[PDB]
Amino acid sequence: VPISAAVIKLGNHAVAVESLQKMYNDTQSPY
Amino acid sequence: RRRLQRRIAGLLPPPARRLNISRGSEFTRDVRGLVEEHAQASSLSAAAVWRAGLLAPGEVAVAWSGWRPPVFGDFLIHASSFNNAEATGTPLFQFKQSDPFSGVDAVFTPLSLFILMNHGRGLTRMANLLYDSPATLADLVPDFGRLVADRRFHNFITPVGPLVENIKSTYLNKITTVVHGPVVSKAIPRSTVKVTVPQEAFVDLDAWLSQPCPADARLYVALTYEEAGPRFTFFQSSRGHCQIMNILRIYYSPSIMHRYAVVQPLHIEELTFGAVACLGTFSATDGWRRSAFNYRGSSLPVVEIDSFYSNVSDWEVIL
Amino acid sequence: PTIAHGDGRRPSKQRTFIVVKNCHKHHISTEMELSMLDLEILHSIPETP
Repeated sequence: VPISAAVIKLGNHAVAVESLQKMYNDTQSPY
Repeated sequence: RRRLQRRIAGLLPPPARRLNISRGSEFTRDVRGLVEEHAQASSLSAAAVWRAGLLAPGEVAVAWSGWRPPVFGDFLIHASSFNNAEATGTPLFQFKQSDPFSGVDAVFTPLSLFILMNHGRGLTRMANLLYDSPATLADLVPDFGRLVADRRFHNFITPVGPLVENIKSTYLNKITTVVHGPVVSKAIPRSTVKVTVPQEAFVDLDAWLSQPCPADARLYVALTYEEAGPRFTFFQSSRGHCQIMNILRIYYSPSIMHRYAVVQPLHIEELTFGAVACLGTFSATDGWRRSAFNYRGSSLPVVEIDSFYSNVSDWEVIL
Repeated sequence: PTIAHGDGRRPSKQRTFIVVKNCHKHHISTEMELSMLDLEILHSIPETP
């Protein structure tokens, strides 16, 4: 099941990063 | 000399006056050729222009008819001096500005021309609704009060006839009015246009009298000078100008001694009791059907002179 | 759509917007002239070079 979020690399850690600004501003509640 | 025969063949045929039709449901080509009057506006193709025949000299003919082409005088006015909710068929009045090089003229419709009279002292409700501030119109004439006071207001305003097209510009509005000819619109569906004049400003002179009926009963404008502020009335009649001055004197017979009683004529120029001008002719049978005119709030009664033929004249003083 | 909440508020129900946009009109025009000496002889037939 593919998932959609950008991923950066930090040494040993490969942390993904996502933004939920779009996921709430379509519902007009403050992020 | 045989080419002259072909020239006289190209020059002979008049419009068809008589046509011995037989039945109505057949719709022969000959009766179509009688009734087909050429158009004025067509799509832009050289074959389409050729069938429309607009390239013919003077009058339209596919490679004279008792019909006249209309002229279209163009004007420029400031956007606040006019309301874009004016009707298409309404007569207009030019006021000549005092600058030598002008460019931008000053046109008054009778609704706007009303508030040059009321401020300084129904119909007036709408005239204050459309043109809200008189101060935006009190300045297009620079010296209104002095010009009323010496009674030379009528020879400064020449009527220009009815309106046709108002391209609603932002600042400098450009209007087109027919000074002369068959009043017909320049639209792609060429719709008919009916000249409107507001009902309270327009008194009939036929039924005011309450066998000879001609076809062309004219429409007269009349500026009158009252001590209660001057008035613009309109007149429909089927009479000659010789008759129109006498019957207008008898119609204005209360107002002349009204002005005589209130204001004594101290100088020699107050004695002019306004003037008249033929605005043109129309059909005496189907004339002056009533209608209604809505702005966003209200509705004044308004007459509709339909299929009007504009023809301005000068001013002949009532006395 | 909206978010549900766990805590207290007076929450909005299902909102639905209807918005309309009217058309404009633009009436562009210009004017050309054509001499009648170039229209009468256009509407004739010559036989001369």
